[PDB]
Amino acid sequence: MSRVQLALRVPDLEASIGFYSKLFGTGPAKVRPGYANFAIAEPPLKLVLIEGAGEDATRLDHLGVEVEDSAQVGHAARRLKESGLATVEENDTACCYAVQDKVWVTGPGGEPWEVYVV
Ligand SMILES: [Cl-]
Ligand code: NI
Repeated sequence: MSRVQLALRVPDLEASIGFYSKLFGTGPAKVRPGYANFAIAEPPLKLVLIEGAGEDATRLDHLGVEVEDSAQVGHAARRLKESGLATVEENDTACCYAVQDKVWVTGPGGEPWEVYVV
Protein backbone atom coordinates (compact mmCIF):
# COMPACT_ATOMS: atom_id res chain seq x y z
CA MET A 1 0.00 0.00 0.00
CA SER A 2 2.77 2.46 -0.88
CA ARG A 3 2.00 5.66 -2.82
CA VAL A 4 3.82 8.03 -5.17
CA GLN A 5 4.96 11.37 -3.83
CA LEU A 6 4.93 14.19 -6.33
CA ALA A 7 6.74 17.34 -5.18
CA LEU A 8 6.15 20.47 -7.21
CA ARG A 9 7.87 23.81 -7.00
CA VAL A 10 5.07 26.29 -7.64
CA PRO A 11 5.27 30.04 -8.23
CA ASP A 12 2.13 30.73 -6.16
CA LEU A 13 1.52 28.52 -3.14
CA GLU A 14 -1.89 29.98 -2.24
CA ALA A 15 -3.13 29.67 -5.80
CA SER A 16 -1.76 26.15 -6.07
CA ILE A 17 -3.38 25.09 -2.78
CA GLY A 18 -6.75 26.24 -4.09
CA PHE A 19 -6.36 24.56 -7.45
CA TYR A 20 -5.30 21.23 -5.96
CA SER A 21 -8.05 21.30 -3.34
CA LYS A 22 -10.55 21.58 -6.22
CA LEU A 23 -8.84 18.96 -8.38
CA PHE A 24 -8.74 16.29 -5.68
CA GLY A 25 -11.81 17.46 -3.75
CA THR A 26 -10.00 17.75 -0.45
CA GLY A 27 -8.08 20.40 1.46
CA PRO A 28 -4.37 20.29 2.30
CA ALA A 29 -3.21 18.05 5.11
CA LYS A 30 -0.45 20.43 6.16
CA VAL A 31 0.07 24.16 5.50
CA ARG A 32 3.26 26.03 6.44
CA PRO A 33 4.93 29.16 5.13
CA GLY A 34 6.10 28.23 1.63
CA TYR A 35 4.90 24.65 1.97
CA ALA A 36 1.79 22.51 1.70
CA ASN A 37 0.95 18.87 1.25
CA PHE A 38 -2.07 16.75 0.38
CA ALA A 39 -2.64 13.16 1.41
CA ILE A 40 -4.84 11.87 -1.38
CA ALA A 41 -6.60 8.56 -0.90
CA GLU A 42 -7.83 8.21 -4.47
CA PRO A 43 -5.73 8.30 -6.47
CA PRO A 44 -3.20 7.23 -3.82
CA LEU A 45 -0.93 10.28 -3.80
CA LYS A 46 1.18 12.42 -1.52
CA LEU A 47 1.26 15.78 -3.27
CA VAL A 48 3.87 18.25 -1.98
CA LEU A 49 3.84 21.94 -2.91
CA ILE A 50 6.93 24.04 -2.30
CA GLU A 51 6.76 27.73 -3.07
CA GLY A 52 9.50 28.87 -5.42
CA ALA A 53 11.14 32.28 -5.10
CA GLY A 54 10.19 34.60 -7.93
CA GLU A 55 9.35 31.67 -10.20
CA ASP A 56 7.15 31.99 -13.28
CA ALA A 57 6.20 28.37 -13.89
CA THR A 58 5.53 25.20 -11.92
CA ARG A 59 8.38 22.71 -12.15
CA LEU A 60 9.13 19.31 -10.70
CA ASP A 61 11.00 19.57 -7.40
CA HIS A 62 11.35 15.87 -6.71
CA LEU A 63 9.54 12.55 -6.81
CA GLY A 64 9.20 9.76 -4.32
CA VAL A 65 7.55 6.62 -3.05
CA GLU A 66 6.00 6.77 0.40
CA VAL A 67 6.05 3.37 2.10
CA GLU A 68 4.41 2.05 5.28
CA ASP A 69 7.40 1.45 7.55
CA SER A 70 11.17 1.63 7.98
CA ALA A 71 11.50 -2.04 7.09
CA GLN A 72 10.11 -1.30 3.64
CA VAL A 73 12.58 1.56 3.19
CA GLY A 74 15.36 -0.79 4.27
CA HIS A 75 14.13 -3.48 1.88
CA ALA A 76 14.03 -0.89 -0.90
CA ALA A 77 17.49 0.50 -0.17
CA ARG A 78 18.96 -3.01 -0.34
CA ARG A 79 17.02 -3.91 -3.50
CA LEU A 80 17.96 -0.72 -5.36
CA LYS A 81 21.58 -1.13 -4.30
CA GLU A 82 21.68 -4.71 -5.52
CA SER A 83 20.20 -3.56 -8.84
CA GLY A 84 23.25 -1.35 -9.36
CA LEU A 85 21.82 2.07 -8.63
CA ALA A 86 23.78 4.53 -6.52
CA THR A 87 21.74 5.19 -3.39
CA VAL A 88 22.07 7.65 -0.52
CA GLU A 89 20.35 6.58 2.69
CA GLU A 90 19.09 8.85 5.48
CA ASN A 91 18.01 7.60 8.89
CA ASP A 92 15.92 9.15 11.68
CA THR A 93 16.11 12.63 10.26
CA ALA A 94 14.69 15.99 11.23
CA CYS A 95 13.19 18.31 8.62
CA CYS A 96 9.50 19.48 8.81
CA TYR A 97 9.21 18.74 12.60
CA ALA A 98 8.78 15.18 11.38
CA VAL A 99 10.90 12.03 11.27
CA GLN A 100 11.88 10.06 8.15
CA ASP A 101 13.94 7.12 7.03
CA LYS A 102 14.66 7.35 3.32
CA VAL A 103 16.78 6.30 0.38
CA TRP A 104 17.57 8.59 -2.52
CA VAL A 105 18.21 7.63 -6.10
CA THR A 106 18.62 9.93 -9.08
CA GLY A 107 17.41 9.23 -12.61
CA PRO A 108 19.67 9.64 -15.68
CA GLY A 109 18.29 13.09 -16.46
CA GLY A 110 18.72 14.25 -12.90
CA GLU A 111 15.29 13.76 -11.39
CA PRO A 112 15.65 12.69 -7.76
CA TRP A 113 13.52 10.03 -6.04
CA GLU A 114 13.19 9.35 -2.33
CA VAL A 115 11.76 6.11 -1.00
CA TYR A 116 10.63 7.10 2.48
CA VAL A 117 8.50 6.56 5.54
CA VAL A 118 6.99 9.39 7.57
CL1 LIG B 1 9.42 1.48 -5.32
NI1 NI C 1 9.81 15.04 -0.39
